[PDB]
Amino acid sequence: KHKILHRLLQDS
Amino acid sequence: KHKILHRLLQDS
Amino acid sequence: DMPVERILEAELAVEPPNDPVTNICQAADKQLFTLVEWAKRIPHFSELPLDDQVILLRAGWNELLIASFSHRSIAVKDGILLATGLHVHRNSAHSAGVGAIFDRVLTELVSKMRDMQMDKTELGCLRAIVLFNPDSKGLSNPAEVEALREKVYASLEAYCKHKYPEQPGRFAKLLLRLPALRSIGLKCLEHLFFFKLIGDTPIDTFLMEMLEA
Amino acid sequence: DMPVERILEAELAVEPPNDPVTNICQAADKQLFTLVEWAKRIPHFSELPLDDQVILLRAGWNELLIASFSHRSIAVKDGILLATGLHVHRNSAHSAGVGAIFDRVLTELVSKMRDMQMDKTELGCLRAIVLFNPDSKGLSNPAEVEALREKVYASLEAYCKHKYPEQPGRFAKLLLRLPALRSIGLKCLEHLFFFKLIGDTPIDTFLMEMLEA
Ligand SMILES: O=C(O)/C=C/c1ccc(O)c(-c2cccc(Cc3ccccc3)c2)c1
Ligand SMILES: O=C(O)/C=C/c1ccc(O)c(-c2cccc(Cc3ccccc3)c2)c1
Repeated sequence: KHKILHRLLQDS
Repeated sequence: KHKILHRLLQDS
Repeated sequence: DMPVERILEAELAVEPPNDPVTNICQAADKQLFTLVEWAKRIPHFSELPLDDQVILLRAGWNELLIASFSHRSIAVKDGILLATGLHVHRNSAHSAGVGAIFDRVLTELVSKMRDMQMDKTELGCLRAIVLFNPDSKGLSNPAEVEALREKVYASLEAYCKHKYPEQPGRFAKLLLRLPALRSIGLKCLEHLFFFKLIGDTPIDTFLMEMLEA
Repeated sequence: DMPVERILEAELAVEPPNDPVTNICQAADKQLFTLVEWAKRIPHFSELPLDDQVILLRAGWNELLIASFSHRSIAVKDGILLATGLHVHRNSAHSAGVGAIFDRVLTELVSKMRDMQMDKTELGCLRAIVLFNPDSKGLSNPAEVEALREKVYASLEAYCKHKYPEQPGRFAKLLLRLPALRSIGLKCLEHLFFFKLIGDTPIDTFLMEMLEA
């Protein structure tokens, strides 16, 4: 949800 | 039909 | 020993209304007969037990034919040349309901073959690797088939290094098209069952035998 | 440059009721989070555009996870070790309705990995090759992804020749497991949709996101 893949790749 | 593959491999 | 000269000879030895679906089924059946003559010319294949030859051809005929018409279409401009002589272009393929799989074939196989200038020796070796599939179920001796495959890509690597010494990754690049051929073959087989199941498209004897257990 | 040392570090960095179906879905979702941490550790992946990273992970996550649990199960006796810690053996898998795909995984992947003693460096390089899939649709620059793949199997071949100098065909043998991984991944994905479609098996967020467009 909410582009969990996108947000996991962004966060360091 | 009649194992056309079999018969094609047998015949030379 | 697995000489590339004989594998090329095998490829060279099998070299010869406008509805794409009907032509696809006609071409597949037509080339199944040619596929048997090709396999017999691959070194050591005819030496395998007869039941294993059947297993290998029943397991790889689809990919083997797909590799053939893909390489055959490298000269066609955004199109596929079927064994019946019909050139199917993007507009015709899309209008026949097979636009998606058509696009995959061109982008993942035909164009890739053309860009790297895959020659008939490399094509024959790839098809021989597919033919000698040790994963085929029922093989009386899968290790024997694996040994033949190993000899094939051993001779292929030597060929690439001698013919293309400045392309160190060419051998791996050739092998890395087999995954695409595998998934494309599975999707093509689905369409063949679409054509058969609907009963609207004629299915000839040899192709009918391959599509049935 | 693509050092195998970092790829191994990536593999090492992501190293940690009894119903097989529910565990499969739980394991897949659990390892999707770990897969992101793994990909970030593969050299140059994070340098790709964010949208391309998504494309590559959405296109290869299934095969990437399958390769992982297959290699993880080389020590298991005729069984698969899922990320949830559950060991699924042949009897349990067959009784869960997934006997066929279970058999393929063991014969075409696990057993093959064990017989050749595929190490974690070779596994990480194969998964990196899968990750850098130039056939993925939508890539803003497929050539760039292809260059990274080429660097991966360039470093892998050098590793195999240094580590296993007497196994000349080892490099090709590794690549020739990717076709099986491709077809196995497609069948596994079908079962995941069987589980989801029936609505009987719980599907968590991350896995749910991957299974939807
Ligand atoms: O010509 C030959 O020698 C052999 C041909 C052949 C063999 C096997 C096949 O599965 C198929 C096959 C089936 C389904 C879909 C496709 C794609 C397509 C091809 C052409 C136009 C549009 C789409 C190919 C074709
Ligand atoms: O454990 C992990 O880390 C990941 C696991 C995982 C990931 C993706 C998958 O598609 C699947 C997946 C699905 C359908 C069928 C199978 C075969 C099977 C596996 C076990 C027992 C019986 C059959 C695997 C599993």
